[PDB]
Amino acid sequence: EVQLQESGPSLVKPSQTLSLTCSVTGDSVTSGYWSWIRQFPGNKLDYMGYISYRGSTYYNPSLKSRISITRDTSKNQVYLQLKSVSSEDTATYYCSYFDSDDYAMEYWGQGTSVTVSGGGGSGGGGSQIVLTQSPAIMSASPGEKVTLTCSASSSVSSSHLYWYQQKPGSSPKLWIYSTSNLASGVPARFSGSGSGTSYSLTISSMEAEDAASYFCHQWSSFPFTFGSGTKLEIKRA
Ligand SMILES: CN[C@@H](C)Cc1ccc2c(c1)OCO2
Repeated sequence: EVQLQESGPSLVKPSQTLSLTCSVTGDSVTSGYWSWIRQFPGNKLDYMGYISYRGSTYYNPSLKSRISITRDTSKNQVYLQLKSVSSEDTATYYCSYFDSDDYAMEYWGQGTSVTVSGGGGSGGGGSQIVLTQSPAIMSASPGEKVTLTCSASSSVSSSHLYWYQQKPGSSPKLWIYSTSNLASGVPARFSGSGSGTSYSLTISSMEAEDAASYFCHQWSSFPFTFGSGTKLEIKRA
């Protein structure tokens, strides 16, 4: 009921100002937030910030000085602006929409990759909860019961702990909301559980289509964060 697409340069030179556009299409909305989230090579996800239905903005302290997210209702678009880019800003950028009143769904765009002309070598200050996913890579044969864990460095509200599945050439899809609730499109063979600083995702019976990457997410404390991630594979060469 809502679709998003990112557009902008695929390569930028240092010091230049990276600019991206998020074209939103679908039903109108009476609330919510539009976030920008980027993914670096290695697939680590970084929450950049958002702009709400009412224009309120929030930036990850780590980008504070260089970022700005603006909206343009008339043409149903939201923007990303990032100054003083460096090789550390190279990553595929995604925009996403979420309605606080509907914890169960999230919309992500295709994600346009952006690079910075090789090289690159500033005033935030903040704290954040670290999410650790071990093991990093895993193989299981079809039929095995699989369990993935997410360890938080500090307690988080279990209702704000989410899981995501992602496959090559595609963006993250909401898999589990509020520790143990499956999202739309998820086979019931999946389940989640946990509390405090300990959570886990479980697959009762491993299917070939479950091979992909899984990331846990925390939005109990600002800035929201994502886990290192677990890449799951199927055995048999
Ligand atoms: C579950 N994914 C998160 C990142 C969606 C989101 C974005 C902004 C919001 C909100 C939730 O809570 C308050 O500000």
